[PDB]
This record gives sequence, C-alpha cells and structure tokens, in this order.
Amino acid sequence: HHQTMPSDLTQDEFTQLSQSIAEFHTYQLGNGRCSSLLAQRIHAPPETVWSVVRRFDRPQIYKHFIKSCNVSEDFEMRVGCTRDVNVISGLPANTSRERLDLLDDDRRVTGFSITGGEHRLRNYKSVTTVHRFEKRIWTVVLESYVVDVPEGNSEEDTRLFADTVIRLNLQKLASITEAMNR
Ligand SMILES: O=S(=O)(NCc1ccccn1)c1ccc(Br)c2ccccc12
Ligand SMILES: [Br-]
Repeated sequence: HHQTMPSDLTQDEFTQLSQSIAEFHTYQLGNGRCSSLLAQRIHAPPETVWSVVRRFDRPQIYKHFIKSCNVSEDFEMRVGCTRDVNVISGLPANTSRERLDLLDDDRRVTGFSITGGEHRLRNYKSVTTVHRFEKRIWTVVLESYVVDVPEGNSEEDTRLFADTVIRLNLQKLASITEAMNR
C-alpha cells in the first residue's frame, strides 16, 4: 500500500478511463521530453463542463494568469485556428501562441499546441477530455500534455511547473461549473 497525490487518478477512476488514457493521454517520451496526466473530479454534469472546456477562444473563463487572449476576426473555432494569449505581468512567461489541434463535440475531446511565444514550454501539446461518472451524476476531467525539457532543467522541474498551472486551472474549472449547481 502506497501514497499518491490528488491529481493522480483513483483506482475506480482508472478502471473506467484506462481506454481514454490509452487513446488520448499518452505520448512518446524519451530524448529530453516529459509528459504528465492530471484528473479533476467535478460535481457538475459533463455537458456543462464540456461547454466551457471547448471554448478555445475564451480560455480566460477558467485558466488563470491570462491578461488577455486575442483571436482574429475571420476566426472560426475550428481545427488549425489560433489564439495569442498574453500572460499577466510578473510571471516567467509573457506571451503564448497556441493552435487548436482537436475538437470533437461527440467524444468531448480537445487539444492545443503551443507554437510558441515568449516562454520556456517548447512544443507543448495538450489534450483534455471530459467524462461521465455514475453510482447522483458527476464529471471527471483529464488533462495531459507533453513538452520539451529546457537545456539546464530537470524533467521533474518542468513537470512540477506545468502541473501547477494545469492543476489550478482545473480547480477554477471545477469551481465555476459547480457554482450554479441546481
Ligand atoms: O498562455 S497560457 O494560458 N497557456 C495555457 C497553458 C500553458 C502551459 C501549461 C498549461 N496551460 C499560459 C498560462 C500561464 C503560464 Br505560466 C504559461 C507559460 C507558458 C505558456 C503559456 C502559459
Ligand atoms: Br516559461
């Protein structure tokens, strides 16, 4: 018997989601890369959670640390389209340019890449999936990513970093989506 964190999946969680992990949240590692997987349980229906997560043009809605995110005018939210996001002042990243890779309203799957900008997460690729859970009906959100490990940094350092941003983001996501409830 061991000890995991709360971002790591529980057993019941993993047995239901394993296939999803197999398909969407698994990356080719090795050679200065690193990846990670985070879960968040949310006492709200998947449909609500998905509608927020999918808003590629308005990540501010739940991601932290965004001063602004501009898309273009002839911007239609569809695969290949992009967003220029500006981070608040005082952080170790100023701007990010991200491309939408993946948008499936049927399977509630989405993902973007960073291509890139003023920061040190080179070639970051993320995927986020939402799932239904029953026993009283809740949601589980999985977010994973892979990204390059910068010159004089450890892979553990890089994972810690990305993990934190994602972890807080999902907490915000949880928070607003549970917010109205019923
Ligand atoms: O532009 S982002 O909103 N990208 C979304 C994002 C970026 C990285 C991890 C998870 N999610 C963003 C926010 C905060 C930090 Br620190 C970032 C640092 C580098 C690049 C982008 C950054
Ligand atoms: Br950075």
